[PDB]
Order: sequence, then C-alpha cells, then structure tokens
Amino acid sequence: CLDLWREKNDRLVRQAKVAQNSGLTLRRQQLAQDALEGLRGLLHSLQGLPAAVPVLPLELTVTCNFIILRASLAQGFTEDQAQDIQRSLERVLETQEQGLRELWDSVLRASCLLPELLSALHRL
Amino acid sequence: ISSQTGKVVSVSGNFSSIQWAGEIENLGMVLLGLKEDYAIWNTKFCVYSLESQEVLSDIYIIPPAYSSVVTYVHICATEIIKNQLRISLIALTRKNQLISFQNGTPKNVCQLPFGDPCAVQLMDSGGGNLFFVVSFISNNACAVWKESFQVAAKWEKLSLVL
Repeated sequence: CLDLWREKNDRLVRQAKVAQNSGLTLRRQQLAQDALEGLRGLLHSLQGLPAAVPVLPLELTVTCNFIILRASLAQGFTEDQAQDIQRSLERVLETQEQGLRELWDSVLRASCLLPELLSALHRL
Repeated sequence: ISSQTGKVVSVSGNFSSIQWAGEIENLGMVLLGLKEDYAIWNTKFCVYSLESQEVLSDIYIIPPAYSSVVTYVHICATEIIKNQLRISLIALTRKNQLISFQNGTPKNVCQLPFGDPCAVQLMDSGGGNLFFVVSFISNNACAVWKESFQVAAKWEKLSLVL
C-alpha cells in the first residue's frame, strides 16, 4: 500500500512538472489543480492513519509537494499552509500541543534521536 | 438464535467487534470482525463461516493499518476466484472518511463533513446517479456520489432516514 501511495505521489509530481515545462495557459492549470486535488486525496488518505513511523517520511514529503504547488498556483502563501505544517508536526510528535515554536523545539529533539526523515524536516 | 433452530447457540471464536454480517453465495451465513503492518494479505480482519465453522478467509480484507480506526463496514459485491475470494467493500472511520476497497486495495476516499458517522445504505436512482447514503449519531446524514467520492448533500437534524 505504501508502494501505491509513493507511486501516486511520484506520478503526480511528474504530471505537475510536465504541465510546468509544456503547455498552454489553460491546460497547464488543468493538470496543475488536477495533481493538487490528487495530492489532497493522498493527503486525506494518510491523514486517516494514526501515526506510522514508516509513512511519516512520505506524509511530510507529500504535504510539502502540495503547499508548494498550492502556493505557487495561488502565487502567494496563506495560513492554511501553516495549519497543514501544524497538523503534520503534531502527527510527528504523536509518534513519540501548545504552539509552532515549542512543537519545532520538541520536533528537532525527536529528530536528533535520528529517525531517518530529516531530508523532509529541513525541507519543512 | 435462528428461526429453523429455536436454540441459544454461543459463537465459538472470540471476537471484539462484528462490523458486518450476512448471507453470501456458496457460504450460507458469514460474520466480519477480529479476534484480539502494511501487508495487503495480512489484514487482521477474519471472515467467519457461521455455525462455529472455519474462519473461512484471512486473505484479502482491509489492512490492519485501518483496523485501529474503522467502526462500521458495508459490502457492495463478492467474487470467487478459487478457494480465495475478492470483495469490493466500503468502510468508514472515526476520522470522518468514507473509503473504497477492492481485495483490500484502498481507492476513491471521501472526507465526511459531519462528526461520528454511524451507518450507510446504497441508493440506485437510475442511470449513472448512484449514491452511498451515510447516517451519523449527531442526527445528520450525507449522500455521497458514487463514481466520484464527492458529497452531493448534507442535511441535518434528521430524526430518521429511509
């Protein structure tokens, strides 16, 4: 199953890139928000499982891919993206509450335990 | 206790929850549930042939990953490729999701608006307009498009639904 999700992401990532490189002003946007919603649904699918050490790496990976694509199409950030980050962070901690700053402090100590996801975290 | 028996029988196997039950082709009577990590064939959700018979299947049900969050289940077709078997089955979660499965292959997930969904029926309503109709404990109900796991209506207060 992790296979499939990984697979769907990767697929959607390439879809995204192809729209970027190629295309018409319309068809670009078509495939873009297509892949956006794809990432949503994959987001929601994993957002539906408890914590899952093996899934985390992808989870965080995924949401990044979203925010990036989301915000880039929007051509501007919003705070929905901060909440997405808040959520994923809270999940990370639930594996091992208050505000973003203590979360991060507790987060980077839980990562200094060296679970192998740091590639995403510095990305976050 | 059945009609045709009239007697108080005990279920031999030692279960937690009984999400789904009912008669299927070739089997006569069946229960879903469990006894007491991402492998599709592992599943943790035992079928049970009724009348203290064999488990009958521990093969291609929902992953044990979902076993911690699902509360209710509703089957929509049952195939038999060999001694094995293949179910397209809907579940739903404590986390306000409605899911599609095919051989314990999760596809086409929807996100429920309301909190704590309770049960689901199917509405046909003709040519290409097919719906799962989902109840909640909160006296509210959904009807989600099939095809596209995609909410169609979200009524509220709903003493009852038929």
